[PDB]
Amino acid sequence: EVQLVESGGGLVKPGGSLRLSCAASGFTFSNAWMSWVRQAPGKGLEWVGRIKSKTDGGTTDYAAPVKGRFTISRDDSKNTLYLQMNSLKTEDTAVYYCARTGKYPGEEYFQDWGRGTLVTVSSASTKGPSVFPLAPSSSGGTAALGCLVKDYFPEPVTVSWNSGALTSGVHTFPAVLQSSGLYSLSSVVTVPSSSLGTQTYICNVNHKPSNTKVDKRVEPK
Amino acid sequence: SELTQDPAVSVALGQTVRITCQGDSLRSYYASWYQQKPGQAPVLVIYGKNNRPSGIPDRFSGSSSGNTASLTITGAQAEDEADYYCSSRDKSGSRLSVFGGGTKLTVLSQPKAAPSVTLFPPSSEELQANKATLVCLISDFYPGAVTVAWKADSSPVKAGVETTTPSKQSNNKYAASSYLSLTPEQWKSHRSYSCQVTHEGSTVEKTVAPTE
Repeated sequence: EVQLVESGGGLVKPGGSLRLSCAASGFTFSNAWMSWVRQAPGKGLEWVGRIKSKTDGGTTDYAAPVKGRFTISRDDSKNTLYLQMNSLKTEDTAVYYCARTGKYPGEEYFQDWGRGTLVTVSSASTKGPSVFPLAPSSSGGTAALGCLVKDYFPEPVTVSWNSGALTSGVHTFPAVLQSSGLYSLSSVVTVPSSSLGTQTYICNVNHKPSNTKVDKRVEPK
Repeated sequence: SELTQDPAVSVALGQTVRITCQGDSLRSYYASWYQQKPGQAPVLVIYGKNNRPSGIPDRFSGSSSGNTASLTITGAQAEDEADYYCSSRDKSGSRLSVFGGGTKLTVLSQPKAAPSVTLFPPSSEELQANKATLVCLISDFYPGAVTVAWKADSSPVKAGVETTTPSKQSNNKYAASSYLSLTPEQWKSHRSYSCQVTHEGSTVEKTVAPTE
């Protein structure tokens, strides 16, 4: 019955600003301490900051990496918590969670969490991928080959092999957002070593945002 | 990271498992514990000491000793597979909060499987674009937890490293990727480069050289 719903996440450039909102119900909002917590894709939770209730002074505390750049505030008349994000950095890319915070010196704990809203920080605009082969050469009866898809924006890239005819042993990895604000990923397939002289292996890389399709035939060194 | 946790533990169905958090602030404060399943937000499991919120079953329990705090799950169930995080203050008297690095708890549902590792040197084509990426691809392992370490000339290197968190393959095992970005000059100046993958306490190494 406690409900917390974050909104406002989007793509923003370094140095820019973005305002997140957390709308709440099912608890007495005016008496709750409220925190923000963030999570970079595939990584751990990181506390951002917390605002106390009006009765307890309404004061804020912040984690070192965001102190002086983000502002937490609340509007009890709207049951809403805010995160004003200024002077954004690429390292701020993350899902941002709102959390009702219990207390009892004494530590704080995060009683209820919202769904989260995603903030992506990059200076990039649409950029097509560069595709490079990951060639096999001298694992027993099998060999791994693949394609490296470098420095594209925005997500997503999709990859198939032999126009979809090859699926067994294929894995396309999640993308990595680099400090440059561009994405890269790889796709690999494991095949019998004896097929490398019988079968052709082509990775088909699609980047719809840039209207690009790249076919790369991968051959042994 | 004032609070430290082991990256991964596994447990068989019905058995007991303990996840431990360590840090100086735990000498003063209890740790709270959070469960997070893939694609979901966290949920509070333990707060104070051994207070379980409504909806959290009794088989989750908290304890503490010295500068450590522990979450114990007795009679593990499949629904307990998740990442678990501890939280407390960063130090005594602080007004700030911090999280441990998280522990991936696997509830064993398939055989333990050692990773296959392939290390690709930079392609000649990428070097022509004035870039050099070593690509360490890791596949077919379970549980889905690994640590990746890079070496240059048999010594550690961890600048220019990016590693993806393991995710599921079509055959339901796990795969991960790790990249070491170099300049062409860095690549051709060293004798060897190695990708070391540790899984279930065992380590495998693959090595490449800018020659041959």
